[PDB]
Amino acid sequence: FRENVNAIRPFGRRP
Amino acid sequence: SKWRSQLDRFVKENQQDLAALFWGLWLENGDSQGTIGIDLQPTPHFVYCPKDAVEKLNNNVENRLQELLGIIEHNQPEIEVLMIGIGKGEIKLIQFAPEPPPPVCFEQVGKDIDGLLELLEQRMSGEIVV
Amino acid sequence: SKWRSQLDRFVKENQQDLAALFWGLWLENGDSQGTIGIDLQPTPHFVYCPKDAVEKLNNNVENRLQELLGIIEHNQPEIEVLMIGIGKGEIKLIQFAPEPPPPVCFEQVGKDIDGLLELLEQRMSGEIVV
Repeated sequence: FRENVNAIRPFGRRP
Repeated sequence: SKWRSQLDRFVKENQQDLAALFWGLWLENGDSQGTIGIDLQPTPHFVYCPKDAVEKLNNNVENRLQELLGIIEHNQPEIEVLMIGIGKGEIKLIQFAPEPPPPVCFEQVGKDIDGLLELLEQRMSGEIVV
Repeated sequence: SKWRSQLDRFVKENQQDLAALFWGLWLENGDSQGTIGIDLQPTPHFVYCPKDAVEKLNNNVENRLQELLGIIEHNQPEIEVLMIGIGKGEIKLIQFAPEPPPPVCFEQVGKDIDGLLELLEQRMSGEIVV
């Protein structure tokens, strides 16, 4: 299951 | 061992911020990316669980999770926060109706999706252990 | 409207006891008596709310919780608690998936629904307060 889910990441503070 | 009660405590202690994140992501994506999950490994972090992935999980557990598919289909996001807690070979339903409802939580907390993701993952780090 | 937040905080703090009561009454009645409600006046107390009465109450413009009857029908009681709070004609949905699940919560308290009901009402009398 875990191989088929997708991380939700912050866009981040882009430089 | 302890992750179920630790996750439950974290959800109860953070319903408003979790609802704000849930609604912010609903505004952004609807259900186009799937259902929000909390993957506890290797560290606790948010994931999206595509419908196809949840079906495969249910098939591999011989339909023990059939009710989860229906809960996902019928969730009312204006009222109910829905998330899939992912432990060690085990999943836990997160479904609650916060006060105020999720759209108001997002407006009142006043943080964007990035800041909600960051603060919630920081709060889970070390408090939920698998 | 302050009662909504007071009731919501009471629910967050009392999920195990509310889940045990929810499951015990469900073992007795299923949905045959309607939805478990908490009527806050004159003091907070549990009441059964027939489906037809919930629908008419919710159709008033002060409520209009979208698809509420579907939420009530779709709640899976072996996983999740659902009740409604009622204060001066206004509905607040109570919904949460506790840890451990409601059948375990009830088994841990034993066969004393009456004592659990009395305990929760006594607590509510000092914890949802104008």
